[PDB]
Amino acid sequence: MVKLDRYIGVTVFVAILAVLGVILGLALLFAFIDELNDISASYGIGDALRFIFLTAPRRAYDMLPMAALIGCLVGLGTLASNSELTIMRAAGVSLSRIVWAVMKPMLVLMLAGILVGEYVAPWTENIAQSGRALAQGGGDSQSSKRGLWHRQGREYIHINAVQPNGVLYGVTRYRFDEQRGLESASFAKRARFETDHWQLEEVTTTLLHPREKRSEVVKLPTERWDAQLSPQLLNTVVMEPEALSISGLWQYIHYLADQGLNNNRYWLAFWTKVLQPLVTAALVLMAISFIFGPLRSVTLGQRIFTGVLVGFVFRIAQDLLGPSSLVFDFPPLLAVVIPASICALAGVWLLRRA
Amino acid sequence: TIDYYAENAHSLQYQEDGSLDYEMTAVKLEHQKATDITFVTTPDLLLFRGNVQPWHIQSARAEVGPKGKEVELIDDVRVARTDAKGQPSILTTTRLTVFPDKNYAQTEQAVKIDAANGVTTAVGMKAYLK
Amino acid sequence: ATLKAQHLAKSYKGRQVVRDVSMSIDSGQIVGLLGPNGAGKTTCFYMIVGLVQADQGVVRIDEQNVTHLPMHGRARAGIGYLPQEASIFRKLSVSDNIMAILETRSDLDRNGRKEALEGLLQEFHIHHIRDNLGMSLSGGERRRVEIARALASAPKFILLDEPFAGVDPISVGDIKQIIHHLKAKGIGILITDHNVRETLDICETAYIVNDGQLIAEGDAESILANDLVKEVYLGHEFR
Amino acid sequence: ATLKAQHLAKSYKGRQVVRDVSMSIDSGQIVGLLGPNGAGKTTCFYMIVGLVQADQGVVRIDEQNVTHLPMHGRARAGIGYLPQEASIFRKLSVSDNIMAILETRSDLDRNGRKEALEGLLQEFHIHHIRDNLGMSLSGGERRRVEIARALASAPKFILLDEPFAGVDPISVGDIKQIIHHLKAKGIGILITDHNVRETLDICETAYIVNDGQLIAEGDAESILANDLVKEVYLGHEFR
Amino acid sequence: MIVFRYLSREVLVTMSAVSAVLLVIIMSGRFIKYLAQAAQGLLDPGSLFLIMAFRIPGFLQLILPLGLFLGILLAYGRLYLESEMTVLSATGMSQKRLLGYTMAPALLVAILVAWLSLFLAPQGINQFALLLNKQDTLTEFDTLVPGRFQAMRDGTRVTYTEELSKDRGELAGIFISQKDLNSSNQERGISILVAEKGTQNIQADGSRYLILHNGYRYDGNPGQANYRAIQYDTYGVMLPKPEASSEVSERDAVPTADLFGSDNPRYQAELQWRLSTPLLVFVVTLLAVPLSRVNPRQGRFLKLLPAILLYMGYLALLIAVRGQLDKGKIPMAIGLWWVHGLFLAIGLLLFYWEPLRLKLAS
Repeated sequence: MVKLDRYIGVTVFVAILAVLGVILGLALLFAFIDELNDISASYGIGDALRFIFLTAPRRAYDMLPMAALIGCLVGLGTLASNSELTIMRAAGVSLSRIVWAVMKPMLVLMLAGILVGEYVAPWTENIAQSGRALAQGGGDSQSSKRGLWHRQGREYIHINAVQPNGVLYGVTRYRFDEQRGLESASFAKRARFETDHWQLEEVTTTLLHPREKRSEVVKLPTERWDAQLSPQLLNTVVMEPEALSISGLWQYIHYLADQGLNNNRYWLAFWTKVLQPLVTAALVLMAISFIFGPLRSVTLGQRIFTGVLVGFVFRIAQDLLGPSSLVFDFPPLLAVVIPASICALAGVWLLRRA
Repeated sequence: TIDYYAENAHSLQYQEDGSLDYEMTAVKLEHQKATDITFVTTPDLLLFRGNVQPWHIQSARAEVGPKGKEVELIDDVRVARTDAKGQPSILTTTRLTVFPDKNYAQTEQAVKIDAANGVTTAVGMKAYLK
Repeated sequence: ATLKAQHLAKSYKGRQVVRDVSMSIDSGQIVGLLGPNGAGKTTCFYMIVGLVQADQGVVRIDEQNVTHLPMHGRARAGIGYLPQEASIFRKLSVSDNIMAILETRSDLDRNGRKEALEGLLQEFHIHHIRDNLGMSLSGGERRRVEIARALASAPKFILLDEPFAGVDPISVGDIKQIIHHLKAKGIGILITDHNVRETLDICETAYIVNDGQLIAEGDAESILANDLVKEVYLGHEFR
Repeated sequence: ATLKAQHLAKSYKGRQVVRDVSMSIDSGQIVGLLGPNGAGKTTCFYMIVGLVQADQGVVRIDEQNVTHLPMHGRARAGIGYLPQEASIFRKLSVSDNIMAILETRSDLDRNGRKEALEGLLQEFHIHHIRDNLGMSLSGGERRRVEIARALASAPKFILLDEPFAGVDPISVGDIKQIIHHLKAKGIGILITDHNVRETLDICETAYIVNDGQLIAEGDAESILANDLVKEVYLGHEFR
Repeated sequence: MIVFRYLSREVLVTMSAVSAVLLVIIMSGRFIKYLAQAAQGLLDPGSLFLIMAFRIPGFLQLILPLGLFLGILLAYGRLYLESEMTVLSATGMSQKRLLGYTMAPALLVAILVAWLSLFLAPQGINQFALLLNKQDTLTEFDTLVPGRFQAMRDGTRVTYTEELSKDRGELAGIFISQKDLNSSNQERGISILVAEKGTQNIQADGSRYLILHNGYRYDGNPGQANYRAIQYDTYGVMLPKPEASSEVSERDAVPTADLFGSDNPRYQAELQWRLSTPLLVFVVTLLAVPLSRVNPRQGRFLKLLPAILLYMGYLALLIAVRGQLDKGKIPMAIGLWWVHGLFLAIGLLLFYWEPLRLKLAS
């Protein structure tokens, strides 16, 4: 069997590509409209367009399963409602063969999707986030949301922006005393990680000697300070848990497990990143089962409507199960497995119902 | 509602130049958020650089307006000024409202400014600091 | 080879549709299924095809019980089907339309597949339209292509639903010619249609059903002359 | 009053469907519009109804140019219509099914409305099913209720659409009798469908269109005897 | 008259079903957005039920016009598909008659949404805030990881402690940082609080009371030398209501009684926004009927997503215009009615397309 497999695969692949394109267009439009509220005469509209365009691949990978579901629905529906699946079945071809014929381009698709995600997506996400943080955080002591707080010893450190060149932007540190009386307050625009130690550029510290003596301010272009934080950790911590590579997630999970800090969120992120082929296959099987059952000879608009409704239901369910695992100590892998398991069970039941 | 309530309240406010404009000392400090008017009872207020003359303030009842709009001192407030008379000579003030912007110590009530050692009493009181 | 549907019956959501209907179709015989739209003619036809499962009764093709077998199992057994609506492959050419079905057969080899392609293409006079795509193809040529596609599977029996419905009287002659040619090879054909006259003309024996049980059977002349069928479904005015 | 259609034409995407087709239907006679499916028979019927706006030509009922007028304007002018599919009000009683249309008639009081409802209820022998819901009716009662509603609209001509499409031979007589009653009332009727025999039997005059032009017209016997329609539409073997 | 009741009943039933489904979906989405925060560091699971039960009326307000829209679309598409609408139009009723019939369910929905906008929703949100503050308790003091930095109100407030007692209060050294916006930091600088132990008290007389064992307050620009340092043993904290600020603005719970009389441009914009929903319902009803004409080729559900996106665009444009209005950039005389006029013009052109084309056909 050659020609029928090629026909079915080409039809489903083209339909899914069109659905993915439309979904990406809508998602980009909605993200841009929501994000346009942050213009501040220092972060221009062109910068917002760049950020949206550079972050597009991440949401493409994010919305790939629903796009595959909807595209497989409509495409197979076109062939069925047109009365050709009946002919293919009455020729001797079994339902399993049709399912495998649909699965083969789907195999290609999830292979490609896992590849593009795990390799490209963190890179573009890092570029976009670094650009946005650079655009926003070039302000004052602390004037940006995309910043980080950290404490070492009795010195309190804040960063306005972190860049992929190890160049922290807008760092401020307050040094205190055992009695916790303020002694110095500093702020430097830029900070560079030399191999031996961190280095500053054009610090603007001030000195407040504890007694009533003269309060002075001292400026040094290249003050030096030492800490334990590293840029390799810096780029990982600022990024969202949904944006790192699979290998990066694994390494950071091991790093957190080494020192005992809880890492359930990154466990859930790893589980939803790795198990993407399983959820995609379950959803596509459910779509195939719908096409062969109630959605036999209905209009294409009805197919699209029920597809988007089911996709919204599935996304809402799996988003509810995410934080619920953290709240109720519920093992994270279950939160990914259950919606897919329910979907696959319903699909196989309706397929067995013929 | 009392937003902030402190015991043994000591304030050290270094001015932009580096010399403390004023340094609040008090047994207690109180603040309200619903109205940012603040009550400070039983303080010992010291303003060495707030005025050219060293200033010692001993208030039985005191009150400070929102954002430092106004300073209300009640119940025979003793304020010290240093003219050629070097002694602080805490000066009794029954009730007054001091504008921190120009140190305009407007008086809401008749004030009997009497030196601790000598007699400098004045009947009535009219406030023109500007 | 004979197809025997014995004691077929089925009860739908609230009311039974078919009760104890029996049909025997032989290889080389045309049999028509006729009856009121309310009666279970379409339901029984779909049981014989296998689209709807039957609650009771056995269907066997040459001593092989195919009741449990699904539609693909029945198709591999030898039963064929054509739907009333257009069923051509739109984006695929006619030659590809026949070749896709030819690839399904396990017995035939590459040389055999090509030879069978050429034989069916020349046989039904669809040689001139091999390159043309299915969508642009006309209605009559579409019916010829569908018939050739069904025949490419080498079915022991082929079942037609509403073949004469919605067809101009000049083309029903071509339809009967194609039916006769399918007869010539030995394949038995079962026809269900709304148009009484053309079927009672074409098929040798007709089965008339009502209330889920057959009421009359025999040749067309005996079908016309029977009083029960005239009272209920034919009418006194007909013929 | 006569519904007169002159020099109608239509052009689709890049192809003209109908060229210079003229018709005349007069009150008190039945006229059949027949033709090949590919030809502009359905196009002429629809552009007479008003579903599709004619590109050229004038359609006129008693010296009123009703081409530009919408469907509601045509209905107010005197043209009725009955769709092919079921058009009975599902969740409405039969008596209410007729009253909903009777109420829109301006020239009637409440007493006259009740009297007209009773007369229409009694006329078509649908008196006893007045309380049953619209969905519950079978085929024949549904058709009778539809025609009674169309009469309740008080039209001057009713344009039937495929009355004998998928209808049992016994139930055809009821439709024929109802059309005879409508004609006897004084309402001209135009009929178009694929089943040639019955429309040729009932209609007084038949209009045949092919390639978007009126190839032949006349009484049924003349349509049967004409050479061109037999060659291209009817077939030599026909009749 | 009978057809009026028939159509009204179908529209009302379909609108009820669509409204129920949409309300379920929106409530679920808000539940995700709320449960994320409640999971990470803040809020308590016990108060979510009250929050949703008090926030529902606004969602019902924003949903009901859209629910009527689709209802109209689905019901009239179903009528067209089964040929009821054709046999109706084949009797003498026109699309103007359709609009006249449909206005009554539209009027009922307009009455309901007007009630929700004017009285129920502001009262609901006022009760939301007050009852939240009264009974609902917070967990920023109850549950913390000591080494973990806690940020409040996004970047404005950051709280950190060395160690927190599980029994709450009697903590270790605390680091409290607040950077108020609206040039308040420009006036003085950044205020930071440091204490030795601190004590948290929950009660009815005071919402949340924090008493330090020994503490300090330093306030001044990090680079500039002007500082204010306050030294003490005890200190206070009072009326902490983080969520209610993020949930709704102060203008949202303002009753409509004093809203129109006031001269604040924000309140004037809010008044126009609250009165926008009934005219929005009417415009949606006007532009819905012509769009319901569907042939069986394209089915019934084909043109539901375009309607959804059109309504979302309408709402977004309304929100943007209201924002520019309360900012004062847009003149108040023109106000908010111009977008409604534009959408009404679009709907009118859509409704009169066929008669205008026929007139152009001479």
